[PDB]
Amino acid sequence: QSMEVYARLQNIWPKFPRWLHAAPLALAWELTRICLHCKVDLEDPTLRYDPSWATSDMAALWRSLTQLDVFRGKSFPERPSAEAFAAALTGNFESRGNTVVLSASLEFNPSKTGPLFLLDMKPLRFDEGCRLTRRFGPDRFLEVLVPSPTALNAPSILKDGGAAQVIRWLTEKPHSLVGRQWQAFYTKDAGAKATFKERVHFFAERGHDFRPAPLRRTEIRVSEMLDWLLQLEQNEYQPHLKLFSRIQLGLSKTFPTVTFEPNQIRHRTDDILSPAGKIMNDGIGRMSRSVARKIRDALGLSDIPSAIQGRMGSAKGMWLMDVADAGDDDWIETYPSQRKWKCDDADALHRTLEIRSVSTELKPAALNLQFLPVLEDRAKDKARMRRAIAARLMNDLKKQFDSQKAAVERPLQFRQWVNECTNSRSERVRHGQVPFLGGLPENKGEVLSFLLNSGFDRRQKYIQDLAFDLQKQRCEVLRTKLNIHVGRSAYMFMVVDFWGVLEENEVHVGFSSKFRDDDTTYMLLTDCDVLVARSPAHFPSDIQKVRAVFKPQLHALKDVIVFPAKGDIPLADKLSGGDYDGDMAWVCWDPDIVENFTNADMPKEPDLSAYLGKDKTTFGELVRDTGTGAAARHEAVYDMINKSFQFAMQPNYLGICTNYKERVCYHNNSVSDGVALLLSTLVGKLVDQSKQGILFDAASWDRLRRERLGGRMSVEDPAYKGDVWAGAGEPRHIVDYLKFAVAKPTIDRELEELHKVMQASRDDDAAAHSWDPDLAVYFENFKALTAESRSLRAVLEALQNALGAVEHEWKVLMLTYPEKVRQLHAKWCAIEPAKTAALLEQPFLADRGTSYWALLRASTAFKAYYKTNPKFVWQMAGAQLAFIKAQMSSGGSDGMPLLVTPLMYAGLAPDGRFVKQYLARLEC
Repeated sequence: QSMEVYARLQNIWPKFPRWLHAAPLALAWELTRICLHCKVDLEDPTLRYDPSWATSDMAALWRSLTQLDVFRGKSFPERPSAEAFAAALTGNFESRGNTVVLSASLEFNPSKTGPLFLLDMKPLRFDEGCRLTRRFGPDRFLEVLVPSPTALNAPSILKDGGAAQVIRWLTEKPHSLVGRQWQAFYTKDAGAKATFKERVHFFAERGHDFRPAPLRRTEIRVSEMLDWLLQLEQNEYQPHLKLFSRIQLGLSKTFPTVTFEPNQIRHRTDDILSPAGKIMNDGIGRMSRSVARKIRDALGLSDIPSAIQGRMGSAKGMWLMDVADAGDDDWIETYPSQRKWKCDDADALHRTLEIRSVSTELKPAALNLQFLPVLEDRAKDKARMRRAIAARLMNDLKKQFDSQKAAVERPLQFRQWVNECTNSRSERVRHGQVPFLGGLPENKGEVLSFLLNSGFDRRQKYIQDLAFDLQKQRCEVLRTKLNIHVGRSAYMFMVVDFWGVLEENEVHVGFSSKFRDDDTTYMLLTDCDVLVARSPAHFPSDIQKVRAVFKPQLHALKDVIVFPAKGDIPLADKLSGGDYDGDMAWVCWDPDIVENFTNADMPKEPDLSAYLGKDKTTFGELVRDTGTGAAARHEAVYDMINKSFQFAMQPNYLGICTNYKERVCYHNNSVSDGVALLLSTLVGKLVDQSKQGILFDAASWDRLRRERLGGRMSVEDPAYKGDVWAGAGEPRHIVDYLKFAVAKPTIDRELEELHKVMQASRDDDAAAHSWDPDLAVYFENFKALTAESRSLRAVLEALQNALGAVEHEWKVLMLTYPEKVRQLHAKWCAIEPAKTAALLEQPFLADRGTSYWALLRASTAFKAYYKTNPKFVWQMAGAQLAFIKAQMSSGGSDGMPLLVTPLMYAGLAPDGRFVKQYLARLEC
């Protein structure tokens, strides 16, 4: 509708040749991927169809195929998972709760009658299912990441002609792909530098397989889908954009838990009201004890959660355990603030609890920098608070280094430390073992435990090396983000108190178990003040002090925080406009912080009405534009999609006014002047921009700053937006101080104290050397063999020349990193040898990686490139040096060699109880 665009927007999506029409979608999609990966044109027939395809494992279909030689080629692409692809033909797209996705990804192109957008079809991926995909079949949905067409900028034709035919292209008709008609329904914010994207959800309305009609695969429009989900005749009263936003409830990624009976769902008509006006339980309502037992059962938690975040048809938010239920019937209640459209809750998938997230066990959280200036403002003593905060930074940091340098002195304990600092557990479960990247584990802290399990020390330069990398990389996190750890703080779910036990400024926090703070332990909080705060805190009052009081009534509500239902304003609200619908709280009970805090009073949101303008046009006025009947209802849906998209794709000002605030407050060295309450208010209203259909745009933004602020022009980036310190004097600003003056120096200092220390080795005995005589014991033995040789001799010499060329390969390969590491591993694993040439290789062993040659390969590798390329041999052979180092450091009769298989090994962990008691005996 320009036209520039058209013709552009061609041919963005590839077509569908008659040889692929046979079905199914699975191979059709993955074959489309192969063809454009291999840059083969799909409009070359001379091709056919194979029934074996309907059965196999892509590599099977991918080895067809290829043959053909022009499919040689190449190989790849990334390829879908084992459980996924088989389900993509014969498992109907689903494993228990995890659906199979179709996901494409769009980035810009330049010219024309050229595309404009470049497709990237990711392979079939398992994700969790939502309600629509569960209802209509996961095969009928597509999600693409699309660049926003109002993100300036881009290549020039983009927005040279600002407009927006782009959006009209996405919404108006379908998009023909792999035989199907995909029609857009929802558009959301994305869940040197590249550009920002919009996630767009298409629903396949028809295609090559399809058949009518009300009252597989049937024909079925986006208009009927939403009519199912939303139930449209009973919801005309809604503003269409607000009804559009509600789509997000049917798309939310959730685990299905229980379907209730209509009686067992207790739809409350009123919210609990202020003693009085203000709802005191926004989004939160009780579930039964049994549903909570059930939710554990269903998902498999190691314990019943006291609270849950789900979805329940039209309902959304938090359910907590009713403590006053003792009994054995399942029930759940719902409240108005929960229920987001009028749902009759008829069919089963509107009656079923879909679980988003559970109450799980707290971890120490610390203090994000966003809260820093707020705290400084509400500090009693600002200097002492500065000194309070910085001190805690350096001590946790001292604490984690001294703990780690002491551990390193003793294998058992150095192993024990690594295990207490990360987790490959959820990765191990995944791949059935310790996933391995060439010759060594993927995760570094897994790499250490294996090389220590195999009997290595701080005699080995590589082991020293990795110990340093681990802690350094966790330092990096801290020097950028200022995630300043606070031993006495957690992130908790807010819950409200339905039983009237806590008073206006009283909260209840109990743990599900022993909370560790370094010195001391906790299992609840009583008779002590606590700071509560929802991220982000923008007002001085968005951080609130309250008294942590325990009530044994609520003993059973664990790992959450209970706010009162009493007084005028619910606490959740006081914390940056919160409510209880998933929102979590920064709960700090550190005395040194809390007691220097003094409460501020809730501001009044200033009159910003001339800039904030809700488009309240309803879904019923949109139908009335079509004249009556179901038809007028059918097109209204497409009116609304089309119009909601033009809104959805406007620039997210939320993030731009928040940036401006972070700059205007930093310069103005205030969070508590008048221009800060004006922005704080504004960024408040804009978090709801989506679901309120608010009109706030380039015009209003300029208009505002003209009339009420500075200061249109680029306000400066703050100093802490760099690495090293910019200006004149040791820093004044709290955040600059904390970054440049404290964190940087504290870290660099302690990084060095154990790079001192490496590095001291020379031959004092002590210290670290890549060289280890044990690790070349296969090499030397075979080198005098081979003296004395004949053609053995031929064996060794070509191995050594081979290895050379492989390390040469590493040199370049200095284009994805593990890929490179693998590419050149297989070239490493390719080095292959009357008489012992029958033995060493041992091809009754299925895979070259548990043979004796492999040792010799690696022990020889080591001597030649330990100089030199220590790394190169560890990333290829590391597990083969492990055999060696395990065999040789063993004497025999003082322990034999116990070989644990990958699964059994990934099933074992270091035994803290044993390490504590076994040192207790070594230090007699």
